[PDB]
Amino acid sequence: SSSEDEDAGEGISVNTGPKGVINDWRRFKQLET
Amino acid sequence: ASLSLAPVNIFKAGADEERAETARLTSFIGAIAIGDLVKSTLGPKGMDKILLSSGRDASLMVTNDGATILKNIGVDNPAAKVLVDMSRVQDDEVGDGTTSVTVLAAELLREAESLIAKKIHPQTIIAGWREATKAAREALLSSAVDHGSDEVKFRQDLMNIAGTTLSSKLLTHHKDHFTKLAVEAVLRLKGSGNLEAIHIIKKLGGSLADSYLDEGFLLDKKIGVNQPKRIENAKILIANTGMDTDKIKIFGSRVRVDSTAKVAEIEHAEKEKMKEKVERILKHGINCFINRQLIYNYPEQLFGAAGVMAIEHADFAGVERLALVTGGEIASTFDHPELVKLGSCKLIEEVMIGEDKLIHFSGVALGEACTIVLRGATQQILDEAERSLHDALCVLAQTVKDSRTVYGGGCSEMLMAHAVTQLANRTPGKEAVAMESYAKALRMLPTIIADNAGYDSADLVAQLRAAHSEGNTTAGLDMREGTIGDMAILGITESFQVKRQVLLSAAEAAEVILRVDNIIKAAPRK
Amino acid sequence: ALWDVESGQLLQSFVLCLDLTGNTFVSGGAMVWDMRSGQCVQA
Ligand SMILES: Nc1ncnc2c1ncn2[C@@H]1O[C@H](COP(=O)(O)OP(=O)(O)O)[C@@H](O)[C@H]1O
Ligand SMILES: [Mg+2]
Repeated sequence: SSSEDEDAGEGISVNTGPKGVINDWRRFKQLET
Repeated sequence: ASLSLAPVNIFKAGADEERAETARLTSFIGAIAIGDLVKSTLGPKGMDKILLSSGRDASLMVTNDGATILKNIGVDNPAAKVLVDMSRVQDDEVGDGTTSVTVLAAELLREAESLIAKKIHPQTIIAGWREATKAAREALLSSAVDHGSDEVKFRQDLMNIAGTTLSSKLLTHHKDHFTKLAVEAVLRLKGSGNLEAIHIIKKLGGSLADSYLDEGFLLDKKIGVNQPKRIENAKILIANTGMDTDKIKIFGSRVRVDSTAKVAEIEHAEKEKMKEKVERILKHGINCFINRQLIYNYPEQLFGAAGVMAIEHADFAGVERLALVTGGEIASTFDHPELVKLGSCKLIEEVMIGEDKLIHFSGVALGEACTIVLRGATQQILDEAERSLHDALCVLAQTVKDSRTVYGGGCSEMLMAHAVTQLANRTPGKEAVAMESYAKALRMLPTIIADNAGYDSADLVAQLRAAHSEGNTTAGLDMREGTIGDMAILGITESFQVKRQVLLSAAEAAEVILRVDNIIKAAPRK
Repeated sequence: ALWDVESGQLLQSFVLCLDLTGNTFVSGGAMVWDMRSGQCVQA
């Protein structure tokens, strides 16, 4: 009833680029030092 | 003064440029890396590669196809991108040759780098290569043989071409069976180039030798509830109608009444309209009904009452293939039954492949549409087999279009290179050196083929060169035991179109890359 | 992907956002698709 459970080229040797960028390199290097 | 190497900075942050040395070096390294990657998968003894995706899904793919390898790799080198696009275009134009064109372009660019190291202007190399390409193309065209007139010899050529195409793939284990399968599948197209008409079904389990080409057709769709599961002497009607509460296409229309009884009358009218649609369909005198779109419960109940099979949701490809294989017409209106052709087949039944049930059409009328069941031990095996079958079918269709054939096994490369060398021997200047480098790359192709098998590539290539210079225009590599032999006797033949496309595309891309002397990169988005 | 609500089946599989007659819709990453043909019709 209702009731239920529901309920390559590695060697580079960069030539001139370091010379070109040395200005910024030293700019950062002074503050880092 | 250079753009980047100037006291004043003219670039955004992250944008740079590469001048003569750096541009040529970047291009050559990229091209050589791509060629070395794609090679070692070349020839009958080429091996496969595993492609691990770095995405969340981490897709696994083992393959021998050069274009597939070159597509699924993160490439940042612009020259490598050029070579990858070359390989993709070669795959689009013809089936095989994706690895050969890439390796040839890489070898040409290596020779170009060597020549540039010898103080030769790149424009001189380009002119020499243009002349060499003209000579090689003329020689290859003159060496072509056509057998389209004779049916038996053309079928033999098709068998040989399919075998040569499949010799480098994982299907080389059952090369004979798979070659027969592919040749039958292509010949069933009745001369049509429609490769979409050939459906490849990959079912896991079973052996690769258990793969077969069905004599009829196989559909992976389902039948209705009360519909018959088996029809003999079927009369097919392929349709592309709505059949799912087919609303009148006046989208501004609405039901606007003052009582629910009128609403009930209107819904009864809609059901009557659907019933009349089904009655008009049945007026054609049919046993089976394939509709591209869905079929809802009321139309399928009507069909089951009529006792006719009703296959639903067969996509555009499905209905096109059924029309090709049975000869029916894809009809969207049913007011003129006499003007609509009905498909026919001897038997329709459900077959049990693996653990899945498919609809089988037997004794088809036309048959100009094939289904191929591929069985394998892994999903990777099934994918590689499907790719190899695609290559074989593409090459066979191209051969059907153009029946001219050339001899493989390095014979075509040897004869083209011999013609290039003959031209170079009567040319003054450094253009002769460029021509010799072109011939060197052409030699290097079968050299790599022989290297992949572990044979003495240098001696074999020297023997081939001597034989072709003497006049043995059909000499080629015999890969069964590592000697040289007659490619005509051994049946190592290729499509003339594939070889010519490989040659021309490789030369064109090498010329394109060689012209670059400055690579300028914009600042990336990231 | 476009799905049929009543039958619960995938009609056709073809996209940060998209918008729509329920036959032609545009998807942006324009890409206009027509359900009658199942092809891109505008770009
Ligand atoms: N049975 C064979 N004997 C000799 N050479 C073969 C044989 N089968 C294929 N080759 C050579 O292997 C080369 C590479 O073919 P393959 O790797 O299948 O595709 P792709 O041409 O895209 O590299 C072809 O140029 C062909 O000449
Ligand atoms: Mg191949």
